[PDB]
Amino acid sequence: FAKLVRPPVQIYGIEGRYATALYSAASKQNKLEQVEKELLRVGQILKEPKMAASLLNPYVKRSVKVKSLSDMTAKEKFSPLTSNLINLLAENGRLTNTPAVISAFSTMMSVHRGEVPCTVTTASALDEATLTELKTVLKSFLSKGQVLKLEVKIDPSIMGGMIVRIGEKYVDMSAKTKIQKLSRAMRE
Amino acid sequence: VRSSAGAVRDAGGAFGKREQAEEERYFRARAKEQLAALKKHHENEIS
Amino acid sequence: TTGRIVAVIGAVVDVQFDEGLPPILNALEVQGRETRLVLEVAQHLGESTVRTIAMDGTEGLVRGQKVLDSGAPIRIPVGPETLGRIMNVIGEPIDERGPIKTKQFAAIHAEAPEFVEMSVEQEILVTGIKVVDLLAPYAKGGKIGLFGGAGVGKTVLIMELINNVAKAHGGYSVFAGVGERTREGNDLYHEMIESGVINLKDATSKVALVYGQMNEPPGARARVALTGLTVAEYFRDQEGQDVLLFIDNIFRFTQAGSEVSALLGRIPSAVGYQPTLATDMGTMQERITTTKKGSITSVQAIYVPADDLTDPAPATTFAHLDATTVLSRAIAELGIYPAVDPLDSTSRIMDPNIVGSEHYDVARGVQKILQDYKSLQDIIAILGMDELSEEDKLTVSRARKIQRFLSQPFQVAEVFTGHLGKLVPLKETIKGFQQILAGEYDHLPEQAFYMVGPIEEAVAKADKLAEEH
Amino acid sequence: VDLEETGRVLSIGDGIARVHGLRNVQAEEMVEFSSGLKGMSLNLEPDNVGVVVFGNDKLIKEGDIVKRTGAIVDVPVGEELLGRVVDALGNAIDGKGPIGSKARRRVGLKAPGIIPRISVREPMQTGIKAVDSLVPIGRGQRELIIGDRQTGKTSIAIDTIINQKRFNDGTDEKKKLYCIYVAIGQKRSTVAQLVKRLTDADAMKYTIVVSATASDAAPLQYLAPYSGCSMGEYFRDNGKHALIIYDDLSKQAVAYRQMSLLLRRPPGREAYPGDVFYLHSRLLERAAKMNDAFGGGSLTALPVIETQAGDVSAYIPTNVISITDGQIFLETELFYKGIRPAINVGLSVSRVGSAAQTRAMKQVAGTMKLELAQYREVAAFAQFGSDLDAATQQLLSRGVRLTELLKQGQYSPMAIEEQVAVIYAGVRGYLDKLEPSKITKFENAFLSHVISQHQALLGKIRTDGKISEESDAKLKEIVTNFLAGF
Amino acid sequence: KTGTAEVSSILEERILGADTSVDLEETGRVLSIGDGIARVHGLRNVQAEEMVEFSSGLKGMSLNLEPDNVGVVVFGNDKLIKEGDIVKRTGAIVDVPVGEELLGRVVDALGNAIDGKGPIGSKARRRVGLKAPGIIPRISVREPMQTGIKAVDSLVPIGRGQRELIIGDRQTGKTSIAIDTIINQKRFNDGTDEKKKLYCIYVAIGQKRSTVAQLVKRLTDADAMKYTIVVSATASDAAPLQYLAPYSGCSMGEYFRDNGKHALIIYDDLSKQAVAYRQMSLLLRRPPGREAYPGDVFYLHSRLLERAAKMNDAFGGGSLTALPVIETQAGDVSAYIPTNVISITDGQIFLETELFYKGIRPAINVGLSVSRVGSAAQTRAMKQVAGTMKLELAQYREVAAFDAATQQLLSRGVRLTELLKQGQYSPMAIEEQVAVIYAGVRGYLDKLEPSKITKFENAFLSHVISQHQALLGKIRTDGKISEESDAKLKEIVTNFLAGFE
Repeated sequence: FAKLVRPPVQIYGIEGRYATALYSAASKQNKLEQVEKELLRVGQILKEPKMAASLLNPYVKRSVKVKSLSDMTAKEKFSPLTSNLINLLAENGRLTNTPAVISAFSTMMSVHRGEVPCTVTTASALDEATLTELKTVLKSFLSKGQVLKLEVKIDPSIMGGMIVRIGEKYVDMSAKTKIQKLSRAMRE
Repeated sequence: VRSSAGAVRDAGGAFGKREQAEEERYFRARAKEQLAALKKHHENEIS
Repeated sequence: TTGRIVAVIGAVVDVQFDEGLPPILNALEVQGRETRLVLEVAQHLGESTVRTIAMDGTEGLVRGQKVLDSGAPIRIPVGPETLGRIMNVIGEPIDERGPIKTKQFAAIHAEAPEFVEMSVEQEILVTGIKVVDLLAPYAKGGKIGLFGGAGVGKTVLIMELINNVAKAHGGYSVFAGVGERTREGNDLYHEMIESGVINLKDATSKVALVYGQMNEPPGARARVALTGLTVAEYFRDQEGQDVLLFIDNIFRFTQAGSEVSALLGRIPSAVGYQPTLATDMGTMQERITTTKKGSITSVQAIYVPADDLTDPAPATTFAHLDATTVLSRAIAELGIYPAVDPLDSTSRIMDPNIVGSEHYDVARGVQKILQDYKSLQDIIAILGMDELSEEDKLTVSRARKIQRFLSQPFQVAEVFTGHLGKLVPLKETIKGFQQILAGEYDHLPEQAFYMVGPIEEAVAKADKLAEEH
Repeated sequence: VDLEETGRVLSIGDGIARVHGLRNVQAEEMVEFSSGLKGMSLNLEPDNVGVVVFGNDKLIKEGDIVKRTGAIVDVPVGEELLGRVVDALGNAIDGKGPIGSKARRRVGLKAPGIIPRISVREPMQTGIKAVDSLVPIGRGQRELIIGDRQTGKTSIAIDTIINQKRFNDGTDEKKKLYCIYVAIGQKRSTVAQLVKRLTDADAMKYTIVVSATASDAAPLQYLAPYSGCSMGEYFRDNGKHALIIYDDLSKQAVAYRQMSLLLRRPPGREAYPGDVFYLHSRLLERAAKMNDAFGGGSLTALPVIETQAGDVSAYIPTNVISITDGQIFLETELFYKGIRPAINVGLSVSRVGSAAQTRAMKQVAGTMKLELAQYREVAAFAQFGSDLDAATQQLLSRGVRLTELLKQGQYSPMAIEEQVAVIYAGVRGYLDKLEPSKITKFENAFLSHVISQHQALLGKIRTDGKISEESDAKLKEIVTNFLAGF
Repeated sequence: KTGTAEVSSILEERILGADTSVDLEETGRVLSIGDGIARVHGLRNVQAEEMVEFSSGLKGMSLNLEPDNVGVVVFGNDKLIKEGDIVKRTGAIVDVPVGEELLGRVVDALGNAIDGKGPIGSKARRRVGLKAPGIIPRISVREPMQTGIKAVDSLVPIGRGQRELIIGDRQTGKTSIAIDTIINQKRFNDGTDEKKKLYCIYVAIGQKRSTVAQLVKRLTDADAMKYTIVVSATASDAAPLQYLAPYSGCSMGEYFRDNGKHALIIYDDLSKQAVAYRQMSLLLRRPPGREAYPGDVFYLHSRLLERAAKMNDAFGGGSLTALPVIETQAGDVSAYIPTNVISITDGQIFLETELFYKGIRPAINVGLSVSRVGSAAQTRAMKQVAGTMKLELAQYREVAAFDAATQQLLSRGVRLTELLKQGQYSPMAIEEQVAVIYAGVRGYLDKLEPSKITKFENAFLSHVISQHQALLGKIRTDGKISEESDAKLKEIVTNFLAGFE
């Protein structure tokens, strides 16, 4: 019944439980960046095609899976929480779904780093100078810790306007939407 | 569906109870008849 | 390998074995249990631990209990040599006599009779039974289903028929108390001791004891089907003797596989049974019978618990029952003893090409007459014998007499039925049938025909009544 | 590893075959396992395919690498099995060996369309009096057969076959036809008797063996509908009139039920899923005649219906009725009341139609059925019997005479024209004075008298198919001699 | 399956390697605290069906088992349970103190008194894990048992070690039936024959506190409760509790009867046991069945019923007797409990609450009871009387709904059935029963109107006792067919009836 260190971000799923556990594990010693780099590296280290094949090999023993995993983790000189977490996830068979947990923990550590979401879309993409200007425009809406991580986008499907997702805020100035409202009016 | 022969008697409710009881009454009448006839026949065979 | 207790609510257990899962029908013993606990590998789930059919009480086990992997079904000796004691399907002689070791020992999972190599004829296995001969004479080595209920005479008529035939089995024989009472087990032991067809100390065992009792859980109580099939195969070849087989009861047995299906998570049938519970039971019915080197005059009890005539269990029962023994528990309620469902049971030896034209025709006319009896019974219930027509009151008396002549009190029944058994002769039965067709007791009371043997014996009984009147 | 046309057993139990691999393998194919077990999968999971153990796969341990042979259900075609006992797996039935049938017809047989259908006109060889009388079966008909335990259903079938096998042994140019009838869910003793009698009744002369044993694989039970469909289509597209007998039918229903149940597919009512419509009608709707374009063959079908305590509302029966172009209601109590044939006649019905009805036999039945209904109309009154209205009494006697004639003989097919003649004599009122208990033996003896003497007039009517008033009178007089002289 | 510890609750100590210290044999944290469905962190080395003791003293019955998580049973009202709680698994098959010090002491299955009569004085703790008797161990038993009601001993003779099954539904005097048996079982237990002196067992499942106190007042008033064991599973009896209460009776019967006690157990109703076990399985989310009830209740209830053995010479010579009483739903013979008992019982009793609806109190469902045991455990004198009485009552029933001679027969049989009746809570010795049996076999008042016979029967019992109480004890001790006592009975019958008018 561990009062596991919930990262600034909370996740869900088996990936979510793993992410909370890893947030507790790293936050114990706060190795968020360190084990984070470790995990970024492991994302390919295990992505060794033969490694994935053996893990995906149903005719491969889960015990043997954990054994080869321990060999490869010592090969990475795995961090203690990281190594025993790798062992535990292999025991769960989470090796099948390990990358998702890695991504979730990444989101958790990024939000720990104040990962303010943002997504900039419009009738298209636009000027980079205008891009910085709109980033500043959102910044006043943005808050403390809110660091501009925007998702720029070009969308001619958007008849017009600008679809600005920011954290939770979704500012879709879309003149396609304006057109929809206008048609609604044109009926009446 | 179908209806059985003696379907009520098959069910045997109060109607079937009456069936049983009237069987008792009439068959007992006939039984006393057969028994008396047999007593008469025994009387006849006595001589 | 060797399985190790992993995680299970009881017998539904995948035991951690270092290598993979053994082949099908694998039954392995639990190393580290209180007794020899053989568990049957049954779920090819892989995982080096197969959810296995454990027939024993799982209590006391600790997770990690490393068990002895065998890899196949139980092997115990068979043949007429094992006759004389009472042994388990695992071979455990529960006759308090230690291993009654025989020669022919093998596993139980096997195939059915061949598509070209079995027996292809039917010989009326007559026993002189009043009702059975009267209408539904049996035949040699067929699938005869004993449609009776619980406490419904199935064991009572079973005692009568055992007394009748079992003392003189064609060869050796076998009897299974499949979910029979433990009290019935001890009583049947005393009865076999007093029966001689199988003798406890003496080697008069023309019979074989077997128990699948109700206090024995399904894991065994549901499992003895293959044991019986193998024993029948032995009597076909290994015991190699003209054998009738007793096995009771299968309702709780097929129901036992049903209860097992839940642990299997197997789909509930209409009665919640395993979806393939029928598959096995029909296949169970296909294993060992009359063949070229095969012969099983096995008696099959068709338990209709809860008197559910159309039970899905009764459905599968009728599905392969080459011979039908339809009890009329209503008749017994009417005091019938015999009490079968007359116009209901089917038997091939009741045919003009088989029973002869005379006997089959007589039986069919009897069925028609009884059908009229039922029909007009309600008709009377409306009116009564006041309107009893000449053809009708005659029909009424005749049908009452037929019902009376149908039953007989046996000597084993004479324990309760008082009247000792009457060894009904077939010709005597047909003769009484013809005489009743004539009306052999028109001036007499039919009550003499009730619980009676020969029709002449009934005439005597009626004269005795004339005395007692 | 293989992931296109070979899988590896992932996790199983009770033959629940879902293997890893053969993802690119085609759907609905009977392929060999790692134990070589030629078997079919349907439940193609995203990760695997649910494969049905085509029988018992005890020779297949877990992890087995099943090679998806890409082989769909293909079963032989051609009349080589007519008379030969074979099993659907290319095996024999009675151990009757190679029928001399070589080919195998893929499961890809569809039912005929309206154009591919042919108008049915064949008066069926029924060998049961009322069977041909009230309503025979058309060229490729579709009539249900409602029955219960040991109900004589197979016995009615034997009467039909005995009427059929003669021309199956015979050559009548319009009667040239193919025969195949299932003994599905059959005990070993039952099937042995079936083969032995087919020999004895000479039905093993022109009949292609169909049956599902009690030990028959549930997948085998399922394919048996398709098996019979392809087998019939063989001679049907070969222009030969063919016959199917889904006997039984409910067993394969429970079979596929257990199948999908293991598959964890949705149960449906009584655990019966929609395939009772889909899979079952998939073969059922083909009960027709292949067009002259489709060969001119006729695809008769004789499904067997188990009346589970008269489970009239069976979803099985439910689909059947909505599909039934005919049904066989049986008054089994009548057999229990001695009347075997136990005809549930007012209950019996047939929607196939009279385009296959002998206008002579049709003329006979037109009055016979009306009289039967009228008797049935007040047959309740017969109970009291007394003071019977003279019209009512006469209607009853006609019905009483028919009841005398109502019975039937097991494995005793007869000439249809013979029954036509008997009913004609009744229509003459020529049976009004025969005591019903003896009127049966009477009709039988008159039948013998004709089959000796009026056998000439019998063939005259038969080949004639036209009731010459003079030929009618000649038969009438032959019968009058036989009966007055009976 | 839901990864129970896939949360950092254990996974944190897993990745941090901090979990190693957990007691992983017979203790630990709660792998799942919820609904009393207990999964324990570790204790995988615990025995199966073993005992679990929470750190809060609460008892746990671990039946289901994940690898270390489990399905254990909250033996109590756990409104105070906590997450990750510690259950020190006792690792034992359930046992509790046994001994006739309980006979006359009202404790629970675990030996827990509710009436304030003190701690369990019963001697030794017995694990209820009792299997079936052996073929050598078991043999035929036909000794009489305490019936004490006219028709009860008459047609369904009470066998010493016979397992009854008495069909009678809600408010059918089933409790009244048990009380009548006890009053009958009193004078037998109130006897010097240690075989007759029965330190026996009787219970009514779902006996709420009021029901319990009333039954206690009755049983102590009977003072046979002194030689009796009576536990009343009140309205809060736990599903494990009520569930193993029959198993408690099983262990207790092994104790006394297997030590040769000719003793009887009366537990009902196993239908409520089905409700409790199903409540568990629902909490267990286990696969349900008919009425959601498990189909394996067959072998589970067989563990009690199917082991029916009257202690033979190998089992001490006493009797491990049972007296089930069935309760129809709506005459629902095919009810899961009902069909099962039908599918289970080899012999069973049936009461006609419709005759109780007709007003008869008592009202046993004539014929509907089954005595395959037969008269072998009744007086051979009672056996002889019953030989006639069976046909007499049958004919009385056979044409009950009205020859004149047949009318005479029907009048006699109806009057006899009226005579056989008994009051409310009036069980006694079978001596006066056999007396009235001789009266009926002589038809000693068949001319007295049943309404006249209504009091004439009482007057007959009275004048016989005042006339032949000595001859009563004579026929009693002798048991056999006493022609001398028979003639004394004829005389005293002329006295009682003829002198009654």
